[PDB]
Amino acid sequence: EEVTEMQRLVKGEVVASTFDEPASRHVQVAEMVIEKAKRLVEHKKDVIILLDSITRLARAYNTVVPASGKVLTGGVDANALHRPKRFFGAARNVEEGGSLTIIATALIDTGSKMDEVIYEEFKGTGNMELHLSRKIAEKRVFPAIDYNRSGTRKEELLTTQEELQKMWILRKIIHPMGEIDAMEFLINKLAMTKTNDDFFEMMKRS
Amino acid sequence: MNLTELKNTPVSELITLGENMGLENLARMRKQDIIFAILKQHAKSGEDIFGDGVLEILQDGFGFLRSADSSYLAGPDDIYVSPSQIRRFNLRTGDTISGKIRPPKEGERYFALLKVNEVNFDKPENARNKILFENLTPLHANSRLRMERDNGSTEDLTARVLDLASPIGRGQRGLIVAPPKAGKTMLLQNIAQSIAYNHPDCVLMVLLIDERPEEVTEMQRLVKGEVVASTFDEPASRHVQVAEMVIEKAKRLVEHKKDVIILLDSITRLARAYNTVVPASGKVLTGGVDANALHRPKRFFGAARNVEEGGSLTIIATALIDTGSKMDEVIYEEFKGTGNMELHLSRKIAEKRVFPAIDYNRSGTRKEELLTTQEELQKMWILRKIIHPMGEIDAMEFLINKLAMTKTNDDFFEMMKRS
Amino acid sequence: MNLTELKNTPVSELITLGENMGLENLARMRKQDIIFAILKQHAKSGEDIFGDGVLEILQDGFGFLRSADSSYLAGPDDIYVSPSQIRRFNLRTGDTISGKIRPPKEGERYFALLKVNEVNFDKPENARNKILFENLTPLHANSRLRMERDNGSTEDLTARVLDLASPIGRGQRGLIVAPPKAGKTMLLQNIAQSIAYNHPDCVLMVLLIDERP
Ligand SMILES: Nc1ncnc2c1ncn2[C@@H]1O[C@H](COP(=O)(O)OP(=O)(O)O)[C@@H](O)[C@H]1O
Ligand SMILES: Nc1ncnc2c1ncn2[C@@H]1O[C@H](COP(=O)(O)OP(=O)(O)O)[C@@H](O)[C@H]1O
Ligand SMILES: [Mg+2]
Ligand SMILES: [Mg+2]
Repeated sequence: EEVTEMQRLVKGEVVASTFDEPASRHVQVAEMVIEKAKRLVEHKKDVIILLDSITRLARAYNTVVPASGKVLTGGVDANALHRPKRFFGAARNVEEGGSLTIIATALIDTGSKMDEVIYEEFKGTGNMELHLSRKIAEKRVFPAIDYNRSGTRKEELLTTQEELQKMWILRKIIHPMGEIDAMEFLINKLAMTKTNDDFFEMMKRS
Repeated sequence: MNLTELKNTPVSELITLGENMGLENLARMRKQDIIFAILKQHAKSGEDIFGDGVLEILQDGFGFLRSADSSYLAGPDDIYVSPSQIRRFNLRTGDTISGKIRPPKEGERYFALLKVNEVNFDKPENARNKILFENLTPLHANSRLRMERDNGSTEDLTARVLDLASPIGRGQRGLIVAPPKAGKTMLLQNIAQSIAYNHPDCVLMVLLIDERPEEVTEMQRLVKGEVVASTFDEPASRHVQVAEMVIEKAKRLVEHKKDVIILLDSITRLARAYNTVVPASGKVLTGGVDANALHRPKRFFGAARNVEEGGSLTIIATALIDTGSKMDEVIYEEFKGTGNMELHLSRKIAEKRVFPAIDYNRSGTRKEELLTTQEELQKMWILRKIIHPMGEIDAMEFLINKLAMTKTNDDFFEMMKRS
Repeated sequence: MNLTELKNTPVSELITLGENMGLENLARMRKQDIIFAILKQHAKSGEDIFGDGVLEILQDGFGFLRSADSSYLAGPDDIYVSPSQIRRFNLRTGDTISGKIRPPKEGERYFALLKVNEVNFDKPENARNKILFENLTPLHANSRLRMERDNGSTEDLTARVLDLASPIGRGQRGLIVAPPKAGKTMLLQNIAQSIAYNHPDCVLMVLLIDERP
């Protein structure tokens, strides 16, 4: 059911693998997408991949890849995680032309030992971090985003000089307060502002 | 239909009103819950519901419309206003907002304001252009508030003595100093009656801090104006909240060229609440009162002034002395020369069963030339010339017999010149 | 254009001035905030903005230009001066600085001083060579400050009595001893009027501590 709504909503081609399909199918789909994405990049074209989820993808690679004699914590082989890292690490900005953007979701606090060890290997491998808080979600306040923990690296290039420094003062007043009420503070402030630009000038007012 | 009259109606009428609307089990609930239940049942009928209250902006951003009937106490019937209304309608704390309200939808427990059609008893558009109270230039009192009542019986001469002791005008910042059980509670009652009778136009507000529940009821039944109070059982955080609400409301009325009189009781008790709520800053003075703790009451007390542009704010407070507490006397030291009017009551006069127990020699007012006329002012000077030599205990007794035989203070003046 | 006259203008004129410039919701704000809002809107127009104030060097190193209108109270409209200006222009606390100011760039909430063209009502170069007050040799008062006013009415003889009681001269360090409610408040008023009238050249400063509004 999740696949059908994604196809009907996303304005682009969507591929998926149901749970009933074997593990060898999940790796095949992942390999096909990344290879197709790389070819488009070679033609000076921008391709964006919304991977979901990196934790589940590593499970498929662990099952299909035979054991090499070395077993880490949780039963994940070291060589097993090599393939997802290469797939995930393919995202880059090409100087010659084009780009490849990969966004993946990592599952934590799922109650499985195998899931948390995978997240450890993918901790500092991404230049952008977006952490969602469970306790914020249960408060029925959305989006449940941990503003203090979430962030991006080397954001000077993305934003302008004025816009970048406007975010710094915003983080200066969100850091002291708790993360549970930090999102609630932004929700009401963004509700009364039509655009983010109007939100910036409102913060400077007080 | 309107929330204003529902609170004024007694509980017995509310029970009868609720029963015919289909409600049950209302007698055992609080009055605030009855109002909420009645409004909820009437809300689903379809008829529009109005409301009124005093805005209280919280630190989060959203405010509430407290009611003076409940002494500005938070309750289920309080009207909730989103920050959007504060944006479109520039409003501050203490503003009076009256307008239509909507029933609370599921997921909220407070009524919401639909539209605003009356701000501070004025059109909302005009209220946005009112000058802030701080920007107003203070001035000395000019017009005197007469304290002598023609209908007043000769049994109580307190009103007449106040005129001879220390006249009061609009914007005055007088302070009352009196030991416990010196008759200060009913001293303000005589002032409240005189202000209500002689000057019905002036807005009279009575503020009571840590007062007994029985004292509150008699003040409301006697004072011809809205009276707010906080009982001793209520926490310290409630006492400061009531004081902040009154002063903010008073300032807004001043901005509309309106005269408001506040009878604070008592400044000593008010400073106790501020000392408790304000965290210690590392510096402790004598008696355990922090220096920053007393900053807030001084700003509240010092707000009394006469506005050159228009309107006035008169604050009269009672200071407790000789109460046996070290913390009480140090507070009075900070408020010694901060008032332009001094009214000292003597304990030894009170125990002699002679009232009003006013120390004429110590009591007085500063810059009384503007309040009184040229003839009246100099008539008081000769009176003080013959009261100063005699003792303060017999000074009041001298005035009591002299004022008893004179119908009005004017007749008393000519009698003194006779001898 | 210049911050000096904006503070002198009443609040009513400031509201009218702000409205025609496109500002809204100014009546409910403080006078200091109105000045900052008016300057900010005028700053982005492009016209140069001047300023004046009294330097207050903090312990950190940077100072501010307080205004006598606000009784030297810290406010959003105070002009911020970096320690570099104190280096190039040797300045101390209490110096009067008047010059062009720049709009505050984002990340700062205070106006900054562009250039200095008047220090202590004098050229900045000449102010650097002034001898320090401590190095000056004190002396007894020589020239007497007359207290009797010809225009003064006979109703108030306070000015005349002061001449007979104790004459005052330039550099005098007199002290007044008086119990409360002895008429000391208006006693200084007679002195202030006499000094302003008889000696308009002398700079008169009145300092009040813990006084009623
Ligand atoms: N003007 C007055 N005339 C007659 N009695 C007075 C007067 N003022 C005070 N009293 C006496 O004072 C008593 C009440 O004092 P109270 O106001 O409670 O003092 P406090 O407020 O300091 O406790 C009453 O019993 C009353 O007899
Ligand atoms: N030169 C004077 N002529 C007439 N009245 C005076 C004079 N000096 C003082 N007073 C009287 O003193 C009173 C004000 O005293 P004030 O200056 O407030 O004393 P303090 O400053 O010690 O409180 C006024 O009511 C005024 O009548
Ligand atoms: Mg009492
Ligand atoms: Mg004085």
